[PDB]
Amino acid sequence: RTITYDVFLSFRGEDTRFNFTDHLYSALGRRGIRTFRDDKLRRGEAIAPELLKAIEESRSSVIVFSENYARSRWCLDELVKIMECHKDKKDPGHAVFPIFYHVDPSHVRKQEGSFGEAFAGYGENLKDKIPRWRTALTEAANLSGWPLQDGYESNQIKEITDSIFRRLK
Ligand SMILES: Nc1ncnc2c1ncn2[C@@H]1O[C@H](COP(=O)(O)O)[C@@H](O)[C@H]1OP(=O)(O)O
Repeated sequence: RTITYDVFLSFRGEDTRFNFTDHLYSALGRRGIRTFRDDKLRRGEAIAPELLKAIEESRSSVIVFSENYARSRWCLDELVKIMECHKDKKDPGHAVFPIFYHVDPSHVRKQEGSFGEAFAGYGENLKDKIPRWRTALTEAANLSGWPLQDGYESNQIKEITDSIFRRLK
Protein backbone atom coordinates (compact mmCIF):
# COMPACT_ATOMS: atom_id res chain seq x y z
CA ARG A 1 0.00 0.00 0.00
CA THR A 2 1.38 3.38 -1.07
CA ILE A 3 2.03 5.81 1.80
CA THR A 4 2.87 9.42 0.88
CA TYR A 5 1.93 11.16 4.13
CA ASP A 6 2.06 10.31 7.81
CA VAL A 7 -0.90 12.64 8.55
CA PHE A 8 -3.76 14.11 6.51
CA LEU A 9 -5.03 17.29 8.23
CA SER A 10 -8.83 17.74 8.06
CA PHE A 11 -10.08 21.15 9.23
CA ARG A 12 -12.55 23.96 8.58
CA GLY A 13 -10.53 26.76 7.02
CA GLU A 14 -12.84 29.62 7.98
CA ASP A 15 -12.32 28.63 11.63
CA THR A 16 -8.69 27.57 11.89
CA ARG A 17 -6.75 27.98 8.61
CA PHE A 18 -4.60 30.94 9.63
CA ASN A 19 -4.11 30.16 13.33
CA PHE A 20 -4.44 26.81 15.13
CA THR A 21 -4.21 24.56 12.07
CA ASP A 22 -1.21 26.48 10.71
CA HIS A 23 0.65 26.19 14.01
CA LEU A 24 -0.27 22.50 14.22
CA TYR A 25 0.95 21.86 10.66
CA SER A 26 4.30 23.48 11.32
CA ALA A 27 4.69 21.61 14.63
CA LEU A 28 4.09 18.29 12.89
CA GLY A 29 6.71 19.15 10.26
CA ARG A 30 9.21 20.05 12.98
CA ARG A 31 8.90 16.44 14.21
CA GLY A 32 9.45 14.98 10.74
CA ILE A 33 5.79 13.98 10.43
CA ARG A 34 4.98 14.25 6.73
CA THR A 35 1.66 16.10 6.66
CA PHE A 36 -0.80 17.02 3.92
CA ARG A 37 -2.53 20.33 4.65
CA ASP A 38 -4.50 21.81 1.79
CA ASP A 39 -3.83 25.48 1.03
CA LYS A 40 -5.37 25.66 -2.46
CA LEU A 41 -8.59 27.57 -3.06
CA ARG A 42 -11.27 24.93 -3.67
CA ARG A 43 -14.37 25.83 -5.67
CA GLY A 44 -15.36 22.57 -7.36
CA GLU A 45 -18.78 20.98 -6.77
CA ALA A 46 -17.18 17.86 -5.28
CA ILE A 47 -14.17 17.07 -3.11
CA ALA A 48 -10.99 17.53 -5.12
CA PRO A 49 -9.44 14.27 -6.39
CA GLU A 50 -6.12 15.50 -4.96
CA LEU A 51 -7.65 15.41 -1.47
CA LEU A 52 -9.25 11.98 -1.83
CA LYS A 53 -5.90 10.65 -3.08
CA ALA A 54 -3.98 12.22 -0.19
CA ILE A 55 -6.33 10.56 2.30
CA GLU A 56 -5.88 7.17 0.63
CA GLU A 57 -2.09 7.59 0.82
CA SER A 58 -1.91 8.77 4.45
CA ARG A 59 -0.99 6.67 7.47
CA SER A 60 -3.44 8.69 9.61
CA SER A 61 -5.78 11.67 9.68
CA VAL A 62 -5.94 14.44 12.28
CA ILE A 63 -9.36 16.09 12.45
CA VAL A 64 -9.59 19.66 13.79
CA PHE A 65 -13.22 19.80 14.83
CA SER A 66 -14.19 23.44 15.27
CA GLU A 67 -17.46 25.29 15.76
CA ASN A 68 -18.34 25.49 12.05
CA TYR A 69 -16.81 22.22 10.80
CA ALA A 70 -20.20 20.59 10.16
CA ARG A 71 -21.45 23.67 8.27
CA SER A 72 -19.23 22.67 5.32
CA ARG A 73 -20.50 19.78 3.23
CA TRP A 74 -16.94 19.37 1.92
CA CYS A 75 -15.53 18.89 5.44
CA LEU A 76 -18.24 16.32 6.12
CA ASP A 77 -17.54 14.46 2.86
CA GLU A 78 -13.84 14.54 3.77
CA LEU A 79 -14.68 13.01 7.15
CA VAL A 80 -16.76 10.21 5.60
CA LYS A 81 -13.83 9.27 3.37
CA ILE A 82 -11.45 9.33 6.33
CA MET A 83 -13.70 7.11 8.42
CA GLU A 84 -14.11 4.75 5.44
CA CYS A 85 -10.33 4.34 5.23
CA HIS A 86 -10.22 3.91 9.01
CA LYS A 87 -12.48 0.90 8.58
CA ASP A 88 -11.08 -0.67 5.40
CA LYS A 89 -7.40 0.17 4.87
CA LYS A 90 -4.80 -2.33 6.04
CA ASP A 91 -1.02 -2.83 6.02
CA PRO A 92 -0.91 -0.21 7.40
CA GLY A 93 -4.25 0.85 8.82
CA HIS A 94 -5.47 4.45 8.72
CA ALA A 95 -5.46 5.85 12.25
CA VAL A 96 -7.72 8.79 13.16
CA PHE A 97 -6.86 11.45 15.79
CA PRO A 98 -9.65 13.93 16.61
CA ILE A 99 -8.95 17.38 18.07
CA PHE A 100 -11.95 19.11 19.63
CA TYR A 101 -10.90 22.74 19.12
CA HIS A 102 -12.99 24.78 21.55
CA VAL A 103 -15.98 22.46 21.02
CA ASP A 104 -17.52 19.87 23.33
CA PRO A 105 -16.80 16.30 22.12
CA SER A 106 -20.34 15.26 23.05
CA HIS A 107 -21.63 18.03 20.76
CA VAL A 108 -19.76 16.35 17.91
CA ARG A 109 -20.84 12.88 19.06
CA LYS A 110 -24.53 13.80 19.39
CA GLN A 111 -24.72 16.64 16.82
CA GLU A 112 -25.85 19.14 19.46
CA GLY A 113 -25.04 22.83 19.75
CA SER A 114 -23.45 24.26 16.62
CA PHE A 115 -23.06 20.75 15.19
CA GLY A 116 -26.81 20.24 15.36
CA GLU A 117 -27.48 23.74 14.07
CA ALA A 118 -25.36 22.98 11.01
CA PHE A 119 -27.72 20.38 9.59
CA ALA A 120 -30.58 22.90 9.27
CA GLY A 121 -28.66 24.56 6.41
CA TYR A 122 -28.73 21.45 4.20
CA GLY A 123 -31.46 21.07 1.60
CA GLU A 124 -33.18 18.04 0.12
CA ASN A 125 -30.43 17.47 -2.45
CA LEU A 126 -28.20 16.38 0.45
CA LYS A 127 -30.86 14.20 2.13
CA ASP A 128 -29.05 10.96 1.32
CA LYS A 129 -25.69 12.16 2.71
CA ILE A 130 -26.99 13.37 6.09
CA PRO A 131 -27.15 9.88 7.73
CA ARG A 132 -23.59 9.05 6.60
CA TRP A 133 -22.37 12.42 7.89
CA ARG A 134 -23.91 11.85 11.33
CA THR A 135 -22.47 8.33 11.50
CA ALA A 136 -18.98 9.59 10.66
CA LEU A 137 -19.14 12.38 13.25
CA THR A 138 -20.26 9.96 15.96
CA GLU A 139 -17.58 7.40 15.06
CA ALA A 140 -14.88 10.08 14.99
CA ALA A 141 -15.93 11.68 18.29
CA ASN A 142 -15.69 8.32 20.08
CA LEU A 143 -12.01 7.90 19.19
CA SER A 144 -9.44 8.99 21.73
CA GLY A 145 -8.26 12.52 21.01
CA TRP A 146 -7.68 15.88 22.65
CA PRO A 147 -10.32 18.33 23.86
CA LEU A 148 -8.79 21.77 23.68
CA GLN A 149 -10.20 24.67 25.64
CA ASP A 150 -8.72 28.02 26.62
CA GLY A 151 -5.12 27.69 27.73
CA TYR A 152 -1.56 28.04 26.51
CA GLU A 153 -1.90 26.81 22.93
CA SER A 154 1.77 26.24 22.12
CA ASN A 155 1.95 23.65 24.91
CA GLN A 156 -1.34 22.13 23.71
CA ILE A 157 0.10 21.66 20.24
CA LYS A 158 3.37 20.32 21.67
CA GLU A 159 1.54 17.58 23.58
CA ILE A 160 -0.66 16.64 20.60
CA THR A 161 2.27 16.40 18.19
CA ASP A 162 4.36 14.47 20.71
CA SER A 163 1.44 12.07 21.13
CA ILE A 164 0.91 11.58 17.39
CA PHE A 165 4.64 10.87 17.03
CA ARG A 166 4.53 8.12 19.65
CA ARG A 167 1.31 6.61 18.28
CA LEU A 168 2.61 6.39 14.70
CA LYS A 169 5.75 4.57 15.90
N1 LIG B 1 -16.45 24.26 -3.73
C1 LIG B 1 -16.09 24.39 -2.45
N2 LIG B 1 -15.21 23.50 -1.93
C2 LIG B 1 -14.88 23.60 -0.64
N3 LIG B 1 -15.31 24.48 0.27
C3 LIG B 1 -16.17 25.34 -0.27
C4 LIG B 1 -16.60 25.37 -1.58
N4 LIG B 1 -17.49 26.42 -1.78
C5 LIG B 1 -17.57 26.99 -0.61
N5 LIG B 1 -16.81 26.39 0.36
C6 LIG B 1 -16.71 26.77 1.76
O1 LIG B 1 -17.89 27.49 2.10
C7 LIG B 1 -17.55 28.85 2.44
C8 LIG B 1 -18.65 29.77 2.00
O2 LIG B 1 -18.63 29.85 0.56
P1 LIG B 1 -19.55 30.92 -0.24
O3 LIG B 1 -19.56 32.22 0.58
O4 LIG B 1 -18.99 31.10 -1.61
O5 LIG B 1 -20.98 30.33 -0.24
C9 LIG B 1 -16.19 29.08 1.80
O6 LIG B 1 -15.44 30.11 2.45
C10 LIG B 1 -15.55 27.72 2.03
O7 LIG B 1 -15.21 27.55 3.42
P2 LIG B 1 -13.72 27.16 3.94
O8 LIG B 1 -12.81 28.16 3.38
O9 LIG B 1 -13.77 27.09 5.47
O10 LIG B 1 -13.44 25.77 3.35
